[PDB]
Amino acid sequence: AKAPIRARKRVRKQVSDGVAHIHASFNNTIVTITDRQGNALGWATAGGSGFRGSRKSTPFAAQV
RNA sequence: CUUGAGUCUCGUAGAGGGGGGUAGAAUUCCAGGUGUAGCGGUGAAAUGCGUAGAGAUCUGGAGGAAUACCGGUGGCGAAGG
Repeated sequence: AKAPIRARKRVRKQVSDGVAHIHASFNNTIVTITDRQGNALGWATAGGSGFRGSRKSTPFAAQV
């Protein structure tokens, strides 16, 4: 038996479609993609994307 | 005496008052789903909120307060309003 592949041969969902809900808040920005029924599938933030209080409120921090 | 003053007829606009009712919108709160480690507050944060499952997103339920637009040096009330 040889060594295994570098990248996965299979993937557990393929839901194709969703809605990005943004709460661009006065001190931060929070972005969440949810399926069309509003059950959330995955998310990320300004402040969690490597910015503290002083930077997390900017469109450049939100862009990331 | 009718001219001041008063009165009815009649035309008429009004967020004027008191009593009651109502629709939708929203901030909040509760439950639960989905999801997953972030959230928050300031000049900076700190205090504070999270993984005992937050934030964000969906749906059910709950409360109490107030009427966005219209809106104008506009209209109405003795003034307070």
